[PDB]
Amino acid sequence: SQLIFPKEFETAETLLNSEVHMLLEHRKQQNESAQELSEVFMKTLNYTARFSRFKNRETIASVRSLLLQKKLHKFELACLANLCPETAEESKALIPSLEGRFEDEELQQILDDIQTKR
Amino acid sequence: MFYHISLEHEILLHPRYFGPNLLNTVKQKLFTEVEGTCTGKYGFVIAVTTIDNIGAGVIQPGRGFVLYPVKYKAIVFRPFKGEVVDAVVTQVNKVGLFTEIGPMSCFISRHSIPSEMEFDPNSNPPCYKTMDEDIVIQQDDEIRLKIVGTRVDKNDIFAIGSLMDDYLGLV
Amino acid sequence: DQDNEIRATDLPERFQLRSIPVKGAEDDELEEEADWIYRNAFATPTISLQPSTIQKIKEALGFMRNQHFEVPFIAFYRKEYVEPELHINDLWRVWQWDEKWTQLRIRKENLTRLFEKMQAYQYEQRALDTTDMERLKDVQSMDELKDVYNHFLLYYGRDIPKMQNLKQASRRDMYTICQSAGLDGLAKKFGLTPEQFGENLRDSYQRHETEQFPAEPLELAKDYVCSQFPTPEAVLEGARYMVALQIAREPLVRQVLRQTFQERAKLNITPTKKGRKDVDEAHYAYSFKYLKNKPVKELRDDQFLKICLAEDEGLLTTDISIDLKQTYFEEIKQFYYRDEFSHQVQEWNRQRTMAIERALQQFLYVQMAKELKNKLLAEAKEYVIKACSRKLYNWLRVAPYRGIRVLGIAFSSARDHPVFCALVNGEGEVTDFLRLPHEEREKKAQDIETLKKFLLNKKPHVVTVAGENRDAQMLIEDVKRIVHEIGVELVDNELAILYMNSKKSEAEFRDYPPVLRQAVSLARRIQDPLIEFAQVCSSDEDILCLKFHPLQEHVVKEELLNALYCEFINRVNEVGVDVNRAIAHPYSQALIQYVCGLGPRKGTHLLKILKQNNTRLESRTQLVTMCHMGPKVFMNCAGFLKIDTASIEVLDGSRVHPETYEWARKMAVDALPAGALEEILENPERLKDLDLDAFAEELERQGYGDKHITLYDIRAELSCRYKDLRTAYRSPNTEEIFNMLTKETPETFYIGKLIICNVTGIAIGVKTRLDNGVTGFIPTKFLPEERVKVGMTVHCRIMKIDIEKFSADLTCRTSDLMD
Repeated sequence: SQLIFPKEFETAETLLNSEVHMLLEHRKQQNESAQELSEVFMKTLNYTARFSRFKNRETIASVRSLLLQKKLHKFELACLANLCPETAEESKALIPSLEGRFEDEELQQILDDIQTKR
Repeated sequence: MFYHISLEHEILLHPRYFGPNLLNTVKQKLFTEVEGTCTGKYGFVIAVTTIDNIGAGVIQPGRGFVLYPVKYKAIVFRPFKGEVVDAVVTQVNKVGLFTEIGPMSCFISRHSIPSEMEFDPNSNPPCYKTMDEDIVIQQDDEIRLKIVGTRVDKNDIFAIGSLMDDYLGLV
Repeated sequence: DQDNEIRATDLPERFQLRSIPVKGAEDDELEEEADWIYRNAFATPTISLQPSTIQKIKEALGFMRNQHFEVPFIAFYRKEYVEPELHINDLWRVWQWDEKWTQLRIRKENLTRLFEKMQAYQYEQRALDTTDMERLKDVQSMDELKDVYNHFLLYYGRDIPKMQNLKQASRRDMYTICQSAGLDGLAKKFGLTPEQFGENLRDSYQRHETEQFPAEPLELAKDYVCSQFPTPEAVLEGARYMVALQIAREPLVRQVLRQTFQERAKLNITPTKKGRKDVDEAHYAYSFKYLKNKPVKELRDDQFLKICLAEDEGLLTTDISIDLKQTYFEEIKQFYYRDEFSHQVQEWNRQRTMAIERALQQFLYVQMAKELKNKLLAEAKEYVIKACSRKLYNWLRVAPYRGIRVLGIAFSSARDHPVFCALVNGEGEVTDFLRLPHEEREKKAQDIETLKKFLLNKKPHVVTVAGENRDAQMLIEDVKRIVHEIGVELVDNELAILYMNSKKSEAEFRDYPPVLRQAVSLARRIQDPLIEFAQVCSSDEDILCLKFHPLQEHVVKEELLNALYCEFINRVNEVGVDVNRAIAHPYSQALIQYVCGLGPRKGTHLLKILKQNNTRLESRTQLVTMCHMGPKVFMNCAGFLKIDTASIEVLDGSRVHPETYEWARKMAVDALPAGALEEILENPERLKDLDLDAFAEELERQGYGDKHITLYDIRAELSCRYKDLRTAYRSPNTEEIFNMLTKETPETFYIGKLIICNVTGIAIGVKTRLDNGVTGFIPTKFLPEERVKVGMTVHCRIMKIDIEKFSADLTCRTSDLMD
């Protein structure tokens, strides 16, 4: 959460719950073109098809691009962009590790940006 | 949460597959016997995105098997405690809620869910509800919750959640 | 503990373990039930192949809710108020829908309180007219109560400080974003409101006319662009999204499309790649592995349970849609359309016709198909539970055979383990037992001989053989001619196997070996079927471990417990239970929990209080005072609660309620009380002395009710006290005999079935045995020792079968591998 609890995940880039969805269905179309998949893969594919707010390679790529410009924690880069808060205060209430870091006007601006990409 | 990490595994390949498609057999066995396994140090693994390289394969002395060390970039789901996640509740009980954060099974106690919520049995989606039915948590509701306890059982991971905070309700 | 409270209070026991507490009604609600219940049950046709009664449901709910009569006490002793139409099972159906009606009001009462607190918030400041209160009052189904609730949550769901007068955890739909950007007006300035489109649909013509706005959509779109929404095409998308969603959560729109899915909805199935291989002829998914344009009304009894069962494992992917594969969108796009050929009308009709289709494709087609799937599945789950109830009905609708001493032959496969048998008393307890351990064929003649020597000592009135293999078919003759030197019956052992593994029997029979404990129950089953089932199937795991259907694991378990426990409570009260027998014999202790009024608690309590007295039931009045049990529960229990009269009112051993004892004496006084105790007991001396009609208008005057066919009972009760109406014990036809031994059924005696087989010996054509043990004759027309050998297993399809000869003819020919 606020501190990273284990020691290995830091040098491991985090994926959005829509980028996961697009590359998992890429694995799907890879599979039926040529064994059958696990319950964990299919159940995760369903779960990330529920909460997939972006549907186009350009849109996910753009959201990645903006969040790379905005200089924030790599854990928080996806924990907002696949959660999509509306108010800055809800982003602060859900994330105890982003309070005291950012000013609220540009917060609402970039939240409007990620909502604009949808 | 949904990480894209690099981790390593070892393939004990049997001498039947020492033909032209040896490396393909190494890849196929990696995809087979790691995908879906829940290593509690590294959470669940969803799908192996790619393989960096297949190492040098040492013949095990006296056993015939070749132990190929493979390193691979794979999707991983990890439940760090004290996290807000997008559950999908599936089974309601007197003790609380049993929900499914994806691959993962999670449990929420009756005193880790708010006191104004009380168990209403006998409704055909038996659900916890307020006194005047403000919002109801029946089967298949996208509740958000704070996972606060995480237990590893070497088969799956069972997380323990709570709704004692702001913004922890149905969506 | 509550186990004291159930024992303490004077309600019927199952009224108290009902999840909703039972409460009385006020004759208006009790009318609001019986017209709803007669609508939602008993009249609406199922979507699968499976008037004056409202007064009877009105009456029945009077006994249950107000006067607290349980279903046994209503279906036998108040038949005038319910019969002809309401059978004993329909009284069980009505009591289950009172449970569903109560949940509907309990949720509506909680939902009226929620809307009025919103009007308490809104009038303190869209329009919550009384129509929003009206449809909430006019809710008839729980499905409609969800359309209203979702409709209310769409608009006024974003109103939290109604509770202020732990925040909300805001929504995830894009609607909240667009309405934050104030695109409501551009949604409003579409040519109609969602509600008036709903009036178009249910009337199927343009009753409300679209209010065209004299502008271009794009030039109106410039007013609403923002930082949140640049690009005035994106405020077209942001507007058509609201129009679709406001159409979606509009109940008048959602109801009418629901009733289209009831009638015109098609089931198309395709298999997965994993289902293109695992599906074969033996798999249950053969009959529907591919389907196109199957209307859901063309579904048959449990077809849809299996389809969603195959979809659950991953074999099939299916969809339910209204259009064929003249679409229904084409039907209803006219209802939101201006025929005026002006250009600005055309883009407004363009935007209108592409907002209405997003409502269909994105919102309604998803939610209505899922809802229809759950409703079809709930039909198919109900058919199985009805089928699992008809089978328990048949196993209990068999009369005890003609105190009966019965010996029961039980065998397993007879190699390294012997055949056992156990004798039983005339009242159910064990008497003696024996072993029958069947060259050494000549030693079987020694075992045949000792059967007569034992039955000459104690005399069975019938011997019963546990059909466990096909080996039973000849064992029948063995003991049959032992007798030729008293009958023989082939009695199945499916609960006897359970009786073995039951820990309850091991308390009864510790030293007795397994097949001996099985051998007890068949002599107990033929002694009386009901008494054994109540004993062995006295726990949840026990009763479900029997097999009533293949699919019975896939229906709602606790529902299946109720529809099986109601069949016990049906039969036990019809039969009646003799109490003072059950204090002595523990084998009959499990019967009394199925009497109305009693149950798991008062049943154990009544027998224990008698053990405090260590006395015998002589009269039903002994129960009310000397067993101090309340007159409300006494009015349920005593009408079915036998007392042996040869142990004192003789009417205590009859199907005559204690309260109607006096009218029973006037049936005997006018046969000319204490002198009349035995008068019609000893003969039904003449049945025409009793003027049954003339008593009825006298019963209209005093007694205060139409007791017309109550008299017809008491007249027939004096004739024969507890005449058992169970069908007399027949012997199995060869169909049952074929099905008992082979452990499989005419849906697995499929003619065309590729089966495993075993050739064991040839004595003309090739003769083979199945693993079931039947004889499989390979026809000479399909026949050579070299072509088919001896000792092996070969894939074989059946062209001809029977049930009496155990012939299971094979082919071995690869030209039979199609059709």
